[PDB]
Amino acid sequence: LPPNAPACMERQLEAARYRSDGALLLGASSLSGRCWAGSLWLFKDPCAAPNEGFCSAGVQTEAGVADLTWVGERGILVASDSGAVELWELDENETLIVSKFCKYEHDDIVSTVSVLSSGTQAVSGSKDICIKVWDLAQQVVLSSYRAHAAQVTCVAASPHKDSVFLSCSEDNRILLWDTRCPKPASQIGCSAPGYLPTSLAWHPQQSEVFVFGDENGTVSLVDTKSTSCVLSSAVHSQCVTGLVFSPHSVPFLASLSEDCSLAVLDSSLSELFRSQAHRDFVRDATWSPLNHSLLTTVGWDHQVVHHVVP
Amino acid sequence: RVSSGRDLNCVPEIADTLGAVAKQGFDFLCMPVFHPRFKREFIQEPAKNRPGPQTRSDLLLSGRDWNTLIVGKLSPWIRPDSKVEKIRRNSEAAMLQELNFGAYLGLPAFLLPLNQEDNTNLARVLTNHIHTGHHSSMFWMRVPLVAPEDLRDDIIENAPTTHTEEYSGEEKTWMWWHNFRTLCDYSKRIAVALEIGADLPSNHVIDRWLGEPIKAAILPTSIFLTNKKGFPVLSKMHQRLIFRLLKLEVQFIITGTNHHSEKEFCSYLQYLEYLSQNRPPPNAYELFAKGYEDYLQSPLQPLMDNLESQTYEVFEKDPIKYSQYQQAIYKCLLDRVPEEEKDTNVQVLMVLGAGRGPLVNASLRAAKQADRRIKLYAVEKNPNAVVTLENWQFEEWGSQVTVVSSDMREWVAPEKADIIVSELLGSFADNELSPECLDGAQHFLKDDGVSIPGEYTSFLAPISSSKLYNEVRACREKDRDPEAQFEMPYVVRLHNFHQLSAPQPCFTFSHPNRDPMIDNNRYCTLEFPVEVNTVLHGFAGYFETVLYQDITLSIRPETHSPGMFSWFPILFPIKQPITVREGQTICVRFWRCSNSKKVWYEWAVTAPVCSAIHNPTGRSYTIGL
Ligand SMILES: O=C(NC[C@H](O)CN1CCc2ccccc2C1)c1cc(NC2COC2)ncn1
Ligand SMILES: Nc1ncnc2c1ncn2[C@@H]1O[C@H](C[C@@H](N)CC[C@H](N)C(=O)O)[C@@H](O)[C@H]1O
Repeated sequence: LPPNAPACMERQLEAARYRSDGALLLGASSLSGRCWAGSLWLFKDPCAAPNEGFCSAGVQTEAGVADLTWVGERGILVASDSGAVELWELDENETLIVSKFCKYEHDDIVSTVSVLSSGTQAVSGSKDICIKVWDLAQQVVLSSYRAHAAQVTCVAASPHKDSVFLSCSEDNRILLWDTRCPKPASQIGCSAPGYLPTSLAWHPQQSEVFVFGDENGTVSLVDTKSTSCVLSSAVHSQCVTGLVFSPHSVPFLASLSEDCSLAVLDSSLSELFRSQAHRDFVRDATWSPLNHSLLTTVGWDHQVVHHVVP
Repeated sequence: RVSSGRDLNCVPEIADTLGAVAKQGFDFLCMPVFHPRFKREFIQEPAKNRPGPQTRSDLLLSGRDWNTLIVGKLSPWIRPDSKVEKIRRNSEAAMLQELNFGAYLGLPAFLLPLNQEDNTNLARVLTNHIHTGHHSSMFWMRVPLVAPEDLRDDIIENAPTTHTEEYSGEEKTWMWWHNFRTLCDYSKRIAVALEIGADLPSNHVIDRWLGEPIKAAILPTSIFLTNKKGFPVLSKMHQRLIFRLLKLEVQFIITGTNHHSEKEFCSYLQYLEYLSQNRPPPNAYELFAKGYEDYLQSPLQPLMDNLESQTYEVFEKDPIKYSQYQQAIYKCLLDRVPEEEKDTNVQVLMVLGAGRGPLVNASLRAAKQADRRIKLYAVEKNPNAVVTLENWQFEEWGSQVTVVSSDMREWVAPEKADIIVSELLGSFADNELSPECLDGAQHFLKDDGVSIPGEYTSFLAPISSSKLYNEVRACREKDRDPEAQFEMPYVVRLHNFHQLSAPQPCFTFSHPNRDPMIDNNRYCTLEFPVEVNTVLHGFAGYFETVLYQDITLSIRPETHSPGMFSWFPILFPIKQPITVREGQTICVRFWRCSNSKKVWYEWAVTAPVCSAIHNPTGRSYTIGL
């Protein structure tokens, strides 16, 4: 167990992300009991997680971790319960995790963060109904947008365009953003007003295709220019909380749900694989960079599961 | 000082957090009782069987702190009115669970949002909880002045923000509240936590809300401007609303994070304290009226009952009623006896209902001011007060005053009067039966005799108020008609109400009454132009009286005598609230009725819809003769 690393990892695993060199990032929250906090973990040995003794680094955050993402190769950007967005920067030895900035700009829990294509900016989404654009270098809010009418569920930067991102909210709107326009947002999809949208993944190749999951367990594939629902499937029995495309040439889609199961689908949304290895909510999926058939899930059951995918 | 709390949606350690906010100056704290992000499953496995604990422990605070310092918040994910069946069911179960936990803890209040139009299921579940077990807890419905949809930045290229004004649309928020509390049958446990936005809505809204049961006002830090010294303050218009809310006596809740890093948090609060101790101080009236806000007092029997010594004592302190009577007697004397006659002419004055003597003394002071000569009779039917009078007569007044212990309608006067003086008036002028009394007494006034007072007029205005509608509802008793409480007028210091139209005259009486055949019965139709959307809950009653010439008394708000606490307004409720729309006319009809034994009012609303005729036959209320 490394220096400045907590002895105990809070039960509720919120996020799991592989760096390009193969190491695994973990976010966790204490969602019950006396202390309602959170922590950040680095695992250069992916198979060792979630074991606190066999990690490379680790740190306590003041409050819970609602979302996180890698920033480049050493930065870790965090959406906190405290309303703060924070940046933690990895040690040069990569054995300490150190706070870089912690700005209290939202008025309620920050629920979602995404890093923009350039890696110099980021966008956050909150229950305070706002969406915010950050200069990571200068540690400030550049823009604050109140487009929505209910809490913001998810925000996802386009793979390649530094001013384009998707967002979705409990006001039933999926907004396509482009900050070059005087009126930055545009209402999309949901061709007939449907069930609330709960998760978003851009296509990693066709920068104009995305998928969205809804509260009723349906994953749908959208074309931006066509604006008709190209295909959809009832993949889950409950809310779809995350969608993650594989690094593959022909990319597979990992779908995760509050029904506690993981699914994997081809480009036409057909079921290829399904794991009920979890016994509580599945919260993140991350595809191995080193082995494109390995996939890692975390849940509130505190299980870190590694899947093999055809 | 102001009583205030911190809204928080993040609490890592309950003990530390409570301490920080305590130090900053807050009186209480609004916080989740379960972790806001901790979605629970109740039906399908395996998540149904998530090992506990479900939340943190009651042991973390003393019972006393739970009861006094904490307000619970419902979990933001609880959506009883979702379109998805599974979400509805889980939200029901979770809602029950969180409410049961607050009741278990003994929390004094618990916040739930109204943040959309449909809250039918939320209301149903809350109503079910209210009618299960025994607890006193308040429920604060968090509702905004301006709906979130109507506050959004105009930044969606293909969904513009429709800039053309909707008179109705901008009141959608009040209709959310109104539907909700209607489904819940006006439960006295369901109050409003009103959220103020950066852009205040149009004025028209704010007026109504102030008739509603507002227990708290929520101020987000983001609505605060920042001054010369970099401190948080509020716009002139936000100050107005704050001052209204203070007059109402709500609790203030600061929500959101610190948007002025250069200062401590308590700076927001310091500003509220600032505005508070910067109100105009209590005027003479408001000092005496201070404990009486919206307190209903049931009808008095002026003839059949006798006033208590302490009742006379409190009213004898009126700073204006007596000096106004002194002046009226002063003017009348001068006019009745010219200068050359100032010693040949001794005027006969009769105080009819002399109580413990203040109008006898006022009479004497009026003569020793006009330099004229008077003989006084003091008539009083309350034999207990007659005790005070007769001791006054022996120790002080001497033979100038003749105390008579009887009813003025019964007394055989030894001689006729130049002037009869009386103060027999109720809040609705004639509801202590001043007419009947002076009618029966007038036979002993001289043919050119003056009556002080000379006349009085009653006034009515329609009003809106859930708080008062509930107060009345709560006056149901065993062993009488279950709706009798709605069929009688109450004297009340109306406070949490909205006046829907300007007062209009109702009944008028003149004294003496040289009507060939005297008839005190009355029927009057009133038409009240209303210019907001609202709910009619009853009619405020007021009066005005001419004592003599320009010397008057009034509780009509427009012409209210200064400092005169002696009469509060009266309230005539209606059995059923009636919806009124902007532009509509309220038509009410009042009758004064009587027989040889008693006098009563009956009333009915006939536009925009009819009510039941109230109090037919005097079945629920009469005043005995
Ligand atoms: O309007 C009220 N009662 C209706 C009665 O006709 C008032 N008159 C007023 C003059 C008077 C004088 C002597 C004896 C009795 C009375 C009763 C009322 C006002 C109030 N004022 C508070 C006492 O301190 C302010 N409290 C409770 N009731
Ligand atoms: N019909 C009546 N005959 C004689 N006394 C009456 C009659 N009706 C009411 N009173 C008395 O008139 C008084 C009315 C009071 N509001 C006035 C009290 C006193 N004059 C004062 O102004 O302080 C009460 O003390 C009643 O008991």
